[PDB]
Amino acid sequence: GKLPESPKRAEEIWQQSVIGDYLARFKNDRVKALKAMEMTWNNMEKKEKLMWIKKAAEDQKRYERELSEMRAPPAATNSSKKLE
Repeated sequence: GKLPESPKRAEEIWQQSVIGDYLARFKNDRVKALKAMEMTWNNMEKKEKLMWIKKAAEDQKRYERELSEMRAPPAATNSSKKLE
């Protein structure tokens, strides 16, 4: 990959997903923005929280490929085979 951003499953997919509109409403609502997201997150129980995990956890797979670049000893000489 290149650069591992490393999501956060729940707080990641969702926060970045909502915080944008929450921070927008008051142009820096973060204080109340990040909260509206936090409370509403637990207010939904396993429904939101958990499932939010996989959203960014499923996305976290995209980040894994980042560091992965360095964690591929047999993927940069043997699998790539520098030969035509």
